[PDB]
Amino acid sequence: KVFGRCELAAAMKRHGLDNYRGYSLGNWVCAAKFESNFNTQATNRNTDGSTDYGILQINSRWWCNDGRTPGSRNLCNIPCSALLSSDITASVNCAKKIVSDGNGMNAWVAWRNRCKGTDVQAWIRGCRL
Ligand SMILES: [Cl-]
Ligand code: NA
Repeated sequence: KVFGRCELAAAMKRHGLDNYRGYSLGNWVCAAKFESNFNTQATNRNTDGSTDYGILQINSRWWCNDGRTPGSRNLCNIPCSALLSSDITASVNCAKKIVSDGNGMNAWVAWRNRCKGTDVQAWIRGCRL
């Protein structure tokens, strides 16, 4: 599923991301935009052989199991494929664990490089929330 901006803002809000560990909703929408262009089915491979999955590009090296990342961890206890669902629940729940691990949203490179320090509220402007 390719989410619209406000559609996604509302789904994330419903799933408890607004102000989760101090990150306003705009932060999450912005990250999703630049990580996956709002596409739940996004996948990208990394040099180390790991793969990033879903709307928030969660990495198989530590968070999910894809059966092809030797030596990896599965800290969200889920198959990576679950992160590709049109239902963002698994992605959100795992993201909550990631953002809570000490490094905040810096775990998401696109967030750090394209959202951090910007006017992220612009991403939810005009949306009915
Ligand atoms: Cl933080
Ligand atoms: Na893994």
